[PDB]
Amino acid sequence: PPNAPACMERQLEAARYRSDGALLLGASSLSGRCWAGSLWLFKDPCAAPNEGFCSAGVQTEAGVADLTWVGERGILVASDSGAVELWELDENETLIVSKFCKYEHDDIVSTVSVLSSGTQAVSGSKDICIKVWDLAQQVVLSSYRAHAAQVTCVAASPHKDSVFLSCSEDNRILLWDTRCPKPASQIAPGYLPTSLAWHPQQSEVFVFGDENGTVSLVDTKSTSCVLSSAVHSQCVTGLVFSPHSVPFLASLSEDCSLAVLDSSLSELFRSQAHRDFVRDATWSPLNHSLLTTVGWDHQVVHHVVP
Amino acid sequence: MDNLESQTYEVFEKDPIKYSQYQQAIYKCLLDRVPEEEKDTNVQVLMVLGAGRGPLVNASLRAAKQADRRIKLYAVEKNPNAVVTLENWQFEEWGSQVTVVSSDMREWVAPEKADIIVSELLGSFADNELSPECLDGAQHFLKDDGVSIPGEYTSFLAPISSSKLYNEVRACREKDRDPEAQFEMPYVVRLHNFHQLSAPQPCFTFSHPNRDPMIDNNRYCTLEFPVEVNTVLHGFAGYFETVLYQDITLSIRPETHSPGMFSWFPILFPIKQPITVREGQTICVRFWRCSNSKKVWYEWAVTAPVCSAIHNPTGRSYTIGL
Amino acid sequence: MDNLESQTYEVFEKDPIKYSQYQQAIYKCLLDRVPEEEKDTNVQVLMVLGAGRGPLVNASLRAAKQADRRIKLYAVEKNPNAVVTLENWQFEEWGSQVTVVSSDMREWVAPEKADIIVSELLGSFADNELSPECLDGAQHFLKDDGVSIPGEYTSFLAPISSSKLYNEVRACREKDRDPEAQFEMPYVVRLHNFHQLSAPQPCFTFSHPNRDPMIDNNRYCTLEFPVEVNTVLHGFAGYFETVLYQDITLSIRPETHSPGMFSWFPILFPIKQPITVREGQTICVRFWRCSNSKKVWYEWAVTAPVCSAIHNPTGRSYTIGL
Amino acid sequence: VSSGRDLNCVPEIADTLGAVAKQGFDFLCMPVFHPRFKREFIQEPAKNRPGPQTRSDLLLSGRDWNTLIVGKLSPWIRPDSKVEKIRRNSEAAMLQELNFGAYLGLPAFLLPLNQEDNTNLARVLTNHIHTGHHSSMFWMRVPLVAPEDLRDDIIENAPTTHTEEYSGEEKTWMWWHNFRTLCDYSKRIAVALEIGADLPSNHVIDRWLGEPIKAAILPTSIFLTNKKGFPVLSKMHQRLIFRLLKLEVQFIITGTNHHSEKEFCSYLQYLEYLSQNRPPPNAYELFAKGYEDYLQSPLQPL
Ligand SMILES: Nc1ncnc2c1ncn2[C@@H]1O[C@H](C[C@@H](N)CC[C@H](N)C(=O)O)[C@@H](O)[C@H]1O
Ligand SMILES: Nc1ncnc2c1ncn2[C@@H]1O[C@H](C[C@@H](N)CC[C@H](N)C(=O)O)[C@@H](O)[C@H]1O
Ligand SMILES: O=C(NC[C@@H](O)[C@@H]1Cc2ccccc2CN1)c1ccnc(NC2CCC2)c1
Ligand SMILES: O=C(NC[C@@H](O)[C@@H]1Cc2ccccc2CN1)c1ccnc(NC2CCC2)c1
Repeated sequence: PPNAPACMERQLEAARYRSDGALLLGASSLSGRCWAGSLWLFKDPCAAPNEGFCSAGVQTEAGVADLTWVGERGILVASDSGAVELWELDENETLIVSKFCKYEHDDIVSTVSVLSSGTQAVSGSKDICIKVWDLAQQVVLSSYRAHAAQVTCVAASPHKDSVFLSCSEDNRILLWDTRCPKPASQIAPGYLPTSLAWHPQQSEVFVFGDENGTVSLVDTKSTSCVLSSAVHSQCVTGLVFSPHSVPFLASLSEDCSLAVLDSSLSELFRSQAHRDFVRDATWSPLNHSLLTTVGWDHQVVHHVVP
Repeated sequence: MDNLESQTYEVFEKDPIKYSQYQQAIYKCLLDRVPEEEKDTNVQVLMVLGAGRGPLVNASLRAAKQADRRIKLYAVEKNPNAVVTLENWQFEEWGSQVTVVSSDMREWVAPEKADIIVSELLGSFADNELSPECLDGAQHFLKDDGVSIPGEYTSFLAPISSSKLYNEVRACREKDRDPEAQFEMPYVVRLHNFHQLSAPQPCFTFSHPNRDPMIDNNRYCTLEFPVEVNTVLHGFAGYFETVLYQDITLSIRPETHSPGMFSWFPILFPIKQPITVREGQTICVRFWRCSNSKKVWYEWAVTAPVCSAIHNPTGRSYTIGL
Repeated sequence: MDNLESQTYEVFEKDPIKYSQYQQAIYKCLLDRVPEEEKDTNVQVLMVLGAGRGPLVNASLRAAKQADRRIKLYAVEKNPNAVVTLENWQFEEWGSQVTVVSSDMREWVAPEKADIIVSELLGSFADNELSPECLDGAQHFLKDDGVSIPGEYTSFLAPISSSKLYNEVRACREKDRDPEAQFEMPYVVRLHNFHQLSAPQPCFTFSHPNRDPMIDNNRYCTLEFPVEVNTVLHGFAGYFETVLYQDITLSIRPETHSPGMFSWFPILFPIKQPITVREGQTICVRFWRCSNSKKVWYEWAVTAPVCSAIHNPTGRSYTIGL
Repeated sequence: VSSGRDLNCVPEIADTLGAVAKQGFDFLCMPVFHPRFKREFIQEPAKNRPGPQTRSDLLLSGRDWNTLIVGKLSPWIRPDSKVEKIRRNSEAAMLQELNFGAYLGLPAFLLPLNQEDNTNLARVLTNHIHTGHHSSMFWMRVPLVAPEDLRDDIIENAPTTHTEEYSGEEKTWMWWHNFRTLCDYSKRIAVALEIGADLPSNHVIDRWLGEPIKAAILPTSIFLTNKKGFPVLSKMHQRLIFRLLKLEVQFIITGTNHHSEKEFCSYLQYLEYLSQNRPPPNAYELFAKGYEDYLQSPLQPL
């Protein structure tokens, strides 16, 4: 395709399925001469990561630390440059054009999450700040310095536009509600929280992974993590719930494995297909049994979960 | 024990003859190893043992193009910082032809045997950078008929007079160590204000590969230097000669010095006390190359016209870590 | 790196409990390994790794007679001078039952696997005589179900006050070395005029055999010592406990000290500058066990109530040669 | 004014250096390895990650590495982590980055003091200082006010302390003092003092007097805006700049442009404006110049 680069960078950072079934890929060059990034669209997920078989592709100024779909054509990127950037898929869906590139963070933007309405987004950074964006106005609505160390993860609630979670190296898990004068609420200190995921049906339930490879289930109202499991031998990088009525939970780690857990956090599936850090997992909206993972080993693996 | 800096590799890469001599040696070896009828079917496995930032890798490739022969290259390097340069060059320029290996040649488990092992592990006194020990741990992955470039090297010694250098060594006294340790260690120095008192004589020789049942890198040499002048002995200048392949050689001996070659300066083995030498007297020096599993060192003593103390016993002042 | 003198082996052979404890451990292990029905058909292969002049060899033989079980003995010893005593005793007393081996346990190619490996390579601080490294190089010739006596050992530390010992260490300043090197090294000392400021706490633990895929003998420990007295910190006393087999143990911890056992005196890790400690304050100490392929050492620092300098960084003042 | 630019994103090293030099900066503080490129040293398969591990030394001349580049330790390196695996990988990675900086001959290398316990970080740095032959400076990035003490009061169930804490407010000086005590006053270890939007009380500032401050870190976010839209500093910030100018510190500008209508070199132009408008040297200072903290043995008068 035109404007698309001939080569894809080795370090695959993100993989996101669209409702129709198209695959969004985020990649960075974390070594060699150039430290840039790239965004890719694959209408055929089996073709990934082959550049000559993509629907669309574009080069970003810097690496892609994180990304998210903004509807069906929008792509919101957390950049190494300190910019939050919105990219838009064109009418024919063969080009990826930049809508905005706003440099509001003073260090790497590590995490981005679109709020329930789809009109606003939350970004977290190594600069310790959390910002709330208005996507149409292309501006920052609010800037929050609640944490005392780098923001590791920001996760917008599935159904409440004013509610989100954040975790940081300051060992805090914050529950946010922007309708309060003091918007954050801290929900004994232990291992650092590294990943967050809201339960898709239980509006007050969420899961968190830690640097020690443990996954824990929390109820915001009760404020107690009575359910936990030692899933990984290393840092829990990501947590992704399946699209099922009774969802399964995918947990990805720096130990290079993927694990699929049930409601009681018991293991149903374990995959060691990756030979480097597993960076993202996306469940297929077309086939709910299919789970796609990306890694720093440039592998796009398609898993059949029983 | 230490890793070389980027700028150290940079200056030595500017040597006007070292690399063209290495290229010429590899070129001659390829023609002698594979005939014209086999030029498109026989792929020679070349291993650059201590590749640095890659100049011997380029010399090997240029030699294979010159010989019109096929080669498969391995670039082994223990310095991980130099490995960064090697892996960036392999991705951008060399490709699949060159396999970069980040390892010590003594610990690397090679996936196949080599036809040719190319290395430049030589010191000013030939074996003082532990080329014998490194190549001994690497010869197991060399074919039974395999060639080592260099094939042999010989160190040379010459007695010298220099009151200037004697004073420079004397000024090297440091706190928190033996007050005479500075006289019991060699120095790399571009000798300038001195008097060579007798023609250099060969000291120690090593050959590669070493197919002897009992390999022993320890050495003991007695040298007798005729002196036809009244003078004062202050130390010994050390030089070397190496046979890269057949007639392709390198030398830092003043009489046979390779032109423009600055990659090695001479070595100086001092003596604690200056020794008076009269016309017609003979300077007798004894040198020992010693070792254990952890280190290598030299011991030396003057036995004529007068005895000196044994210098550096047990490597108390100077050792080269293995 | 050094070999023990004849009289050093002689005095320690007079220990009234060390050997009877070792005998009791071997006795219990033999009964648990071979049942009554197999007492005349099953021959257990016992290896004394670091046999010295042979007291653990006699302890093993006495234990086999006590258990009414059959044993085949190997007495491995790296000290060739101690090997003279072993080979003279084997010819005159033991016979074919005991095979004497003059070798390092890390380099010996055993002709068969052992059921039981018996050793006493412990230092005052348990692992400071490199028992972990020696037994790691010896566990390959131990059966998959094989037992190591001792099975585990733990070092203990306690903060101490002693202006007398501080002065003794201070007086150890030597010429031709760093003027404060004496404070960056441990000393074996029968501590007498001192004040233990807090109860000993466990520091480092090692288990044998070590069946982990990645064996790592390096360690890092943070200890917090409650102090209920006004005082001055001068160093740390080091002790150890060992599990020979199950409930058969040895200890030099003052609270659980094995009676009459003089085979180990405590160790003292000094600090360069005395530290004032007030009633109710906590002494925080950090200890590191460090290593490379050539040596092992400790690094230590006080972080509360005040920080000290890191002691012995890179083993600049003290190392235990491998 | 000797000034530097701090950057945590460097897509192309030659383009970036050229861009910062054009802005008027004398040096660039940058990562030597990609800041997000976490590396495994012990467990397979991540340990066997194919190289290169970073970009080549060939991308710049020897002169450029020696004079224009200040290295930065990667943010994921945590030698004092509560997790054993993180402590071990971080030690191996810290030694790797420090030795790569020594390999390039960097004039200085930035390491952070962002928490109270930096014992293992001090131990690893001390080990590096006493290994091999190199003479690079270590700049410890330490803030006047700890991020935990300057956080917005927006956590409903965790309010910020309103009562004064005299010694508690000087806690970052203790982080520095403890680290340099462990490292046994190495002449190679200095301070890179990070200034924030709200200056602490005078006693907190004065704790830094007599300390080896080599650099002062000025985030773009601490700059106020004037009627013309140019970045400026409050009177209290200017007072601290004049104090640091007497110490001849190197000023480092960190963060993105917060005055987007104006060019980036405007933050630097304000610093040189302050430097040009400082009090001129008096008669005493004209002769005493160059003798600052230089020890002289007193003469034997007789
Ligand atoms: N035992 C060893 N294993 C691997 N590399 C080694 C070993 N000993 C030395 N080297 C490397 O060998 C190189 C020796 C240099 N004199 C040669 C550099 C380069 N090949 C040249 O000709 O310029 C250095 O890069 C050393 O790090
Ligand atoms: N790596 C080694 N290989 C063989 N012997 C060793 C090794 N390390 C230490 N030894 C010997 O082990 C013995 C250790 C002594 N503490 C024990 C002596 C004797 N077994 C006893 O209990 O009295 C000494 O004789 C050492 O020489
Ligand atoms: O003998 C030398 N050093 C060791 C010698 O073994 C050296 C070490 C070395 C290291 C890396 C790459 C190649 C080489 C070449 N072999 C030496 C040291 C300093 N300067 C020299 N020459 C100057 C540079 C401008 C003229 C020579
Ligand atoms: O701790 C001691 N030395 C190390 C220790 O590891 C020691 C070393 C050793 C050496 C050979 C045989 C057995 C042993 C026993 N283990 C020690 C040193 C000097 N004297 C001691 N006790 C005296 C002798 C009269 C009371 C003890």
